[PDB]
Amino acid sequence: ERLIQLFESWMLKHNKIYKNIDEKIYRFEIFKDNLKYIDETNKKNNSYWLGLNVFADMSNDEFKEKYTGSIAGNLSYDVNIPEYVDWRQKGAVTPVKNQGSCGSAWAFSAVSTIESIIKIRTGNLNEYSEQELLDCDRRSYGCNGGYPWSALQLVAQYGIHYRNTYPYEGVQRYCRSREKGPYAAKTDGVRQVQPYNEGALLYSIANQPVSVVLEAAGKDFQLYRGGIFVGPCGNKVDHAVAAVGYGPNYILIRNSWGTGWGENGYIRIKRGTGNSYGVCGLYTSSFYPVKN
Repeated sequence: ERLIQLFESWMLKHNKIYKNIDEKIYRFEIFKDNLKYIDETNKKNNSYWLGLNVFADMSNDEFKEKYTGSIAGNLSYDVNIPEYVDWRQKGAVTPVKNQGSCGSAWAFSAVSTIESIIKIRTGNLNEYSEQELLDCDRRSYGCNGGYPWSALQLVAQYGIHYRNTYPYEGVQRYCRSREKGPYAAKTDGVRQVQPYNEGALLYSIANQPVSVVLEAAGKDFQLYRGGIFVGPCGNKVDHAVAAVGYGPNYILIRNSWGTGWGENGYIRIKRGTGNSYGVCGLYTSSFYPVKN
């Protein structure tokens, strides 16, 4: 019927083009079915809405397993902050990156905080290598998940290279670190936010983008167009992101699904539900870089 004129202009909009002629038909049947969900959910009147982003393309299971499950995996050991924080305005957030079908988000999450903290310490905003952390961190399982701390603690001890030195390939390989000469930057340590504490997390955002984790495999998450996300997500976190800010109702989240998802790649997640886990279990495991 109708919808074909839309689907066409939607592929068109997201530089999607398909393998067979038969996928374009599967993709459509999916598209149309995600459209129904979208449209039937944006009648519930909540603080956020779904929309046809880069994942209307995809059934939820498809989506589930190519874009979530970046963590893990599965050691040792007077709050008064701004009303709002958006680190992007202070010039310390690089443009959104697309992680692709790779569960690299643990690496992405880590770099988007390292990239930040050096500008928060050096004045100077660069883009470093996810691919490196990907290839080289031996504690992580590569494109099938990893550990933000592991990454952050690799840069603290070893360091990291510029994006265009060790560029992203969306596929794990050899550790070509030693082949790219001197590290581009190196951080001085890692800290952890007191988990299941919001004010703790808020506070640590106040100073520097924190690397947090959440349950990203909900259907409402994949089709998230905009608004303040309030659920329903659970708690079985499975995706690593960087909280580059907040405001009195939300925590501002930067994501790795490119600028075609969410609010241009961001998602403001509802905050202060007295839920200790934080919405989507956001408070369960949060870390930030240190630099002097």
